[PDB]
Amino acid sequence: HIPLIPVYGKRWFIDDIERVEGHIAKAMDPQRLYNLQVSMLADTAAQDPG
Amino acid sequence: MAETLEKKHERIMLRFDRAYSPQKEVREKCIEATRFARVPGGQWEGATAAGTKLDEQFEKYPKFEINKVATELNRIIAEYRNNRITVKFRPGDREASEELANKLNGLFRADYEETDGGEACDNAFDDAATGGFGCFRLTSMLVRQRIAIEPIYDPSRSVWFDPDAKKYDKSDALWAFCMYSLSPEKYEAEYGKKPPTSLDVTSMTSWEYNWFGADVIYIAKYYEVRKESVDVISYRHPITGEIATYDSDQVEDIEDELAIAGFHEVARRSVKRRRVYVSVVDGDGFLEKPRRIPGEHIPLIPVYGKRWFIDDIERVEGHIAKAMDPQRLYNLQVSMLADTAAQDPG
Amino acid sequence: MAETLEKKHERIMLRFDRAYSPQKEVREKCIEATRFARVPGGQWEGATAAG
Amino acid sequence: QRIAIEPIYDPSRSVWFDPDAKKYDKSDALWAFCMYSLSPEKYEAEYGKKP
Amino acid sequence: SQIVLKKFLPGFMSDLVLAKTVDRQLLAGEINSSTGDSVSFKRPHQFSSLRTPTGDISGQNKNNLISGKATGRVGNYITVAVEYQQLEEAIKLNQLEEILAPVRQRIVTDLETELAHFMMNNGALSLGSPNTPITKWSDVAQTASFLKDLGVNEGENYAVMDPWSAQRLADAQTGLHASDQLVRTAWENAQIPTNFGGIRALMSNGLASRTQGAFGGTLTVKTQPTVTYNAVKDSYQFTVTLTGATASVTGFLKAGDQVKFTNTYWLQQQTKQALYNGATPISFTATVTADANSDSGGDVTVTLSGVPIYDTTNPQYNSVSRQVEAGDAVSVVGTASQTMKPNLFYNKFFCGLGSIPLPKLHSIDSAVATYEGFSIRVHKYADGDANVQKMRFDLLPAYVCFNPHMGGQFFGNP
Amino acid sequence: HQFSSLRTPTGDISGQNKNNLISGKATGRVGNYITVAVEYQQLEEAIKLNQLE
Amino acid sequence: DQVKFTNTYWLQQQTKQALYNGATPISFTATVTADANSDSGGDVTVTLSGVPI
Amino acid sequence: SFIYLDNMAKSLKRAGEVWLSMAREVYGSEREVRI
Amino acid sequence: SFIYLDNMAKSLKRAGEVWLSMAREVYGSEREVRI
Repeated sequence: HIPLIPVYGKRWFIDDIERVEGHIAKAMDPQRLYNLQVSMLADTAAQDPG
Repeated sequence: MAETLEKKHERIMLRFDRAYSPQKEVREKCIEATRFARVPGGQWEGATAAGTKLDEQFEKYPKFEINKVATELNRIIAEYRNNRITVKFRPGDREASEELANKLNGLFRADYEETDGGEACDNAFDDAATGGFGCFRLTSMLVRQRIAIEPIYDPSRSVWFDPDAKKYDKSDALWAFCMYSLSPEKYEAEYGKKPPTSLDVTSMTSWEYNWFGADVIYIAKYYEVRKESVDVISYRHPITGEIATYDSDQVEDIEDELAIAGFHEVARRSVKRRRVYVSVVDGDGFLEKPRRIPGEHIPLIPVYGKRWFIDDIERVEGHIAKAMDPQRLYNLQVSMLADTAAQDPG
Repeated sequence: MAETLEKKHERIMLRFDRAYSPQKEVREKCIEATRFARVPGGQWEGATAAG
Repeated sequence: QRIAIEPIYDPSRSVWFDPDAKKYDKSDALWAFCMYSLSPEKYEAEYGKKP
Repeated sequence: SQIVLKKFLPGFMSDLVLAKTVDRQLLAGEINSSTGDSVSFKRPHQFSSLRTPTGDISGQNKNNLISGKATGRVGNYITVAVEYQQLEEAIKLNQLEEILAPVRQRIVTDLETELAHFMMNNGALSLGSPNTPITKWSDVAQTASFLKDLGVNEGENYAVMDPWSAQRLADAQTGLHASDQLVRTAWENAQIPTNFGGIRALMSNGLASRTQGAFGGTLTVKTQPTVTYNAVKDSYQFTVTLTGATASVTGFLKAGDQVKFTNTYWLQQQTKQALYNGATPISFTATVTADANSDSGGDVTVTLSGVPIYDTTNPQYNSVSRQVEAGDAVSVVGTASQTMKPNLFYNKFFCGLGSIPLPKLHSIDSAVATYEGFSIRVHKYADGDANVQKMRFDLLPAYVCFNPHMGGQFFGNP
Repeated sequence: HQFSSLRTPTGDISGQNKNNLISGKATGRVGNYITVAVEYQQLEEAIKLNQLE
Repeated sequence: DQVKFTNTYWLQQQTKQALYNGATPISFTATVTADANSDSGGDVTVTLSGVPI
Repeated sequence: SFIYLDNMAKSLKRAGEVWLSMAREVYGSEREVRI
Repeated sequence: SFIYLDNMAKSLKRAGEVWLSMAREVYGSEREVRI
């Protein structure tokens, strides 16, 4: 046999293409939206102190 | 009689069209549900490129995706994979039925373990739970002969049955198709390089998907069940049991019996038997001529999540279809809140 | 028969291209996810220099 | 002689299989590729410095 | 008036037979970064015999040793470039996949057209009159008979013709007398067999066409050319000047025209004996390479492919019966300025083909597209502040001519 | 779509022109209804119209 | 009805080369769509299907 | 997940029936003879 | 984490099969002979 042993987290075959998924991909958008919200709150707060 | 092979091919093509026509809008929903559940960008398909001029440009709308419909599907899949089930043979009320059952379910276990039975079952259950339709195959391979269990990939666009079958297991079916993709290099490896490749056309996929690989050729396996006349020969040698009826396939010269433990006796009773043939076809002709397989039923085993028969059409459902609208409304709400908030900070 | 070793090399190159073409966008997502999860500055990649 | 088990680093950009294999374990595959990075000094250490 | 389908309508497509038949083995991965911009092959050696009664060769000259060459070079770029307004382009056109489909086939079609032009410009052999088309069985068998007559063995021989010519030959098969398979196949599918007359016959719709070029007057050569082997041991091309032409005509002879020397015949290359075409000897012929004009006084200087070697100090390399000298009579086949689609026939080792891989430009996104074994480099950039994106496709081929005396054009004859 | 190509020894197309995206469409239209209509009295149906199918 | 143009020839669409049926090139042709009438002076105006681009 | 598992079981029943029908031609018929 | 561990187990099964296939050519075939 070919001595390569593949390991998958989650694997499916959808349209003639094998597709995989881990545990980080599904949460990319909320995280990088939370980061933007935090930055845009921080600078706006730092603009007008009193 | 359809003596020529060309006359037998357009009949197969017509049967393929007749089988494809009714079950066309159901498999669309199945594929859409699977894509919506698994493909990372599949929840916004149908409006991927959308925007306005916006002062002589083409800035597009932000389309955020927060997948929340896969948790219960994963829970169901884990529930199945934690407790797998298999085939068991129960004994009867006989003096020797216990040993027969033990031998049968030892042979079945040996076949299942030394082949792709587990992968086939897992794939079939995953497809049935995601889209609503799954399937796997039961073949015979020469290793001197053996029964093998194989998986079928993309059942929603590969398996097509006789439209006259209405039962869950498709027992009352006379023919079926099993499609699979292929590469030009492997197409040339088998068969022959002399004739160009002609592939079956379905116009099924590419529905909201970007396609780049034109190196796929679609080939199908075709199954028939026929009732044919066969002559059974009853070797009635009294030693070690007398009544023994065999079909004409094994002959005293084909099989090295040489009448050592067999008496010719009666060999004239002809009876009709149910036989199954397999063939490989494409859009042009026969890649492999038909040959009979050792069995009585079509070896395709369909798997359904939920199945009903409503109006002359079999309808299936998985676990994603009922929640498509709320999810893709939630995504739009999130995007429309995000951009509006980002518009006016202070 | 591909007697020469040079004839065996471009076949390998063509096979590599054929194997690399289909599985090109999935592995990109895999690498992006790994970088987004582990690299300290990987969560803002794509807009690092913006102002 | 002995059988050894070795790790593969960066599988997403190193391992490429025959596109005709569809099973989980890639049993029905006829060829495969496996990359690894190397330095010019170690490239000269093995093989040859002439090419 | 608004709703549109997302699938395009089908279009028109040519066919590729020239690339799949020519030699793609010898010239492959040879023009690398170290070789340069050209590479050359060797040539076989030939020897002559001295016949003496007692075996004494002291007075005579022993065979000299002269080595030839066959150089292959690279051509121009095959580049197609487009620009668009991305806002209007992305209205409903997803991922710019629709541009990919009709550009690779355009590149391949242009490459094949230029290959056919090169092949008919460098071929030497000619058969039949250009006017007459192919209508009978002998019109194809003549090519195989001629190729066997010259003496080529190592290789495979191929002949290419347009769609209509195949139909006329297919109708002849329908009228056969005893072959059931042949007549049934011709009646149903209108397909001729693979081997037609001993030569692998093929059908192609996309075949380059040419014009004759206006000429007039009894042409003849004024000056004896140099056809010694040492002069032409590298290219098999020679230059010759003609007289008796028209006063002053521009474009007197186009590229691809066949000039035939009446009194100089071909030779069986091994036995060095004349060629006899059943009832008449076969005359020598050559092909124009570059366009030639005619000046006042009716003098035309033209460069021809294919040389009538009659070196007197190296007799072993002769290929024609007699040496071409001044006052010889020549003629050009065909009419004044008619345009026709030539039919090609050639051996396997006549023209080569190869491709040079192209690296990716720095800091520019790119990809590789494959189509019948051709790799196309696609580049995208965003030059300009007017939202004008640009995409370009590239391909770099290379050709080589091994032996001009192993191919050419052919037509039918009455 | 259809395009045109260029030939250059080195690939310099800095000063040349490029293909544009000229788009055309084919329009299909509806026709006219095909109607067949019959009528009969109730008395005729009661006493005379049999084998109506 | 069909109108044949004598001195313009069809083209192999992809390769842009002329068509020849042996020794006689193929001629462009069109089809009349709507009825046309001729008035005094022998001038008739008609709309044809298929265009010689 | 109960309905999915029930459907899987009833599909496995058909698979077992097909295997039992198919195995007689490959492994031969079984006879109870030891005495 | 159940699915990841299950996939790891089914990968280890293939690894063990490959090791079993390789071991016969390196350590030799095993025969049961002591009597």
